[PDB]
Amino acid sequence: TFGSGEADCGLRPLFEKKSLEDKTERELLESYIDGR
Amino acid sequence: DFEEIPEEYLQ
Amino acid sequence: IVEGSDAEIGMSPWQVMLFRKSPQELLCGASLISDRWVLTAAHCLLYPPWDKNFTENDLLVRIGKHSRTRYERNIEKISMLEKIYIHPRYNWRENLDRDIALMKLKKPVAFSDYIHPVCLPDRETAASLLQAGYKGRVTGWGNLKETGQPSVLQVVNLPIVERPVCKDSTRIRITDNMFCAGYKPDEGKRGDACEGDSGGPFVMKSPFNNRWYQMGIVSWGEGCDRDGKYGFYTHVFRLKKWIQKVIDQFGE
Ligand code: NA
Repeated sequence: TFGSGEADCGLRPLFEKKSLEDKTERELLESYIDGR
Repeated sequence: DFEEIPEEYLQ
Repeated sequence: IVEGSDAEIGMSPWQVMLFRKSPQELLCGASLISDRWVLTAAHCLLYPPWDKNFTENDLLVRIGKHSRTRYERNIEKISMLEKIYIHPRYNWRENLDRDIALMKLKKPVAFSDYIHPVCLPDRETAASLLQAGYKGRVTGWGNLKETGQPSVLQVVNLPIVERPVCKDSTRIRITDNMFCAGYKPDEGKRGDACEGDSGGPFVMKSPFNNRWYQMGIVSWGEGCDRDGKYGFYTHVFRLKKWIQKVIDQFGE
């Protein structure tokens, strides 16, 4: 809704909430000069 | 091409 | 989406489909930001050059889809709109600057594993992820070629391009409320959004707090996946105060 979303926003049920990754998200993080 | 949707969504 | 692939079930829970009543056809995509608000591109509702001016009574919002043409009984929800808000300075005369509109639903939606909202970016996240070369993802049930419609939601990941390049690719006046993404003819990688994708989300995943933020909206482009051209998106953060203002002025 506003700043930084809603509260539990951005955390997809079938992925972040289960620590599962979708096939191409690695691509993204890798382009922010790598993440983690 | 789209499949019908339940009449209660048009009214 | 051209040169994009099928999405995964529950990959873009915030993707909305704007569906028209008669004729029953897809119009644009949109994102879910709270249980009552959908965010789309103003030219999906008002585009006077083509006498487009839709009103509440003419649209349905289908949340939870994967499939484009199938009523996914027990999985998607279809809401009706209560109010539509177009940016008071949307410019449909010149370059589709401030191409953003907010729709309030009749009743709130219930989230599930297929329906969940996206976050709207904050100055810091905007600052750190909108750099040239960082990739964002776009989704939609739009066309697959410029001139070939998909059964499932497609996904493509595109890089942000440098404003100078965005500007030296077109004859239109690019403003601060726009940004473009796409591979250079040179980078032997394709992809882009296309007709039918307008109004959808361009999102990035913060490497900092593992959340998805919607940075842009599909606004326009000249063709679909043309070499030497890129796609332009509305600059959500840059228009965020507008967002807040109509939300707290008219609801949540
Ligand atoms: Na291109």
